[PDB]
Amino acid sequence: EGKKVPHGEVTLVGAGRLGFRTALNLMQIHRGGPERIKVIDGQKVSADDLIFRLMGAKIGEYKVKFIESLACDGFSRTVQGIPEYITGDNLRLIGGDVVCVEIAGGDTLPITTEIIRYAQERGAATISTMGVFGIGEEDVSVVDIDEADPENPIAAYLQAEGIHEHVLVGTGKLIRDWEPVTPHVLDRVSEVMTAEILKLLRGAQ
Ligand SMILES: Cc1c(O)nc(CC(=O)O)c(C)c1OP(=O)(O)OC[C@H]1O[C@@H](n2cnc3c(=O)[nH]c(N)nc32)[C@H](O)[C@@H]1O
Ligand SMILES: Nc1ncnc2c1ncn2[C@@H]1O[C@H](COP(=O)(O)OP(=O)(O)OP(=O)(O)O)[C@@H](O)[C@H]1O
Repeated sequence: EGKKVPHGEVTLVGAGRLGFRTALNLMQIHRGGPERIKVIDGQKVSADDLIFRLMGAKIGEYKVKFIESLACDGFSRTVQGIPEYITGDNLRLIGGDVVCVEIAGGDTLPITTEIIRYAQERGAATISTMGVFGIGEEDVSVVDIDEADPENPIAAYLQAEGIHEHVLVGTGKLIRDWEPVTPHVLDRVSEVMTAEILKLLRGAQ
């Protein structure tokens, strides 16, 4: 009878083991979700990326090309991938209604900060992680930036950098802690990550 639509553009900066799952969740959403999905990440599928290889990605393929490839010629929503790391130099790649940061490799916070500022300057809501380490059970929680635990390293850095109205998700277990990165945890983070993206997407109206 009365039929509803995808709206908005969502950028996912980072498309590794968590970013990929967020992409998958979003691509499967029906009667809503974003109309446009942008995935940005500079890295290739290697042997260790089982989650990609089980879906049939080849070693050597950029993660964002594999993901783009799943939106085959008849697919109704747009997925475009960009196989580049975000730097101070290519912030022109950051725009949309929601921007979601799920990156890892060294210290990611400076470039993240630059991402959240540039994106909120172009009126996008912003979201990212605060620790996705865990062995399986630990809780999945959500918080705004200015209510975040100040001992939490991410929240600390972003609050000191003067960031406001920024949504964070995580177990709160970190690089520092003993816990590794487990798939059930990345699934639950991803499920929650997606839901918070959707709230913020509705906010674009
Ligand atoms: C570090 C990390 C990872 O290995 N995997 C994933 C998922 C994936 O594979 O896609 C994410 C999201 C991730 O990032 P996380 O949310 O855990 O936090 C990243 C940032 O958070 C900071 N951070 C978090 N915990 C610590 C810590 O315990 N010590 C320090 N020095 N920095 C920390 C780091 O500087 C880093 O830039
Ligand atoms: N500056 C950046 N911009 C966009 N994506 C990034 C950036 N830095 C890291 N990433 C991506 O975030 C993802 C992190 O997830 P995961 O930990 O599974 O991957 P990774 O193999 O650790 O990658 P890396 O070797 O870059 O740390 C990676 O695919 C990585 O390419």
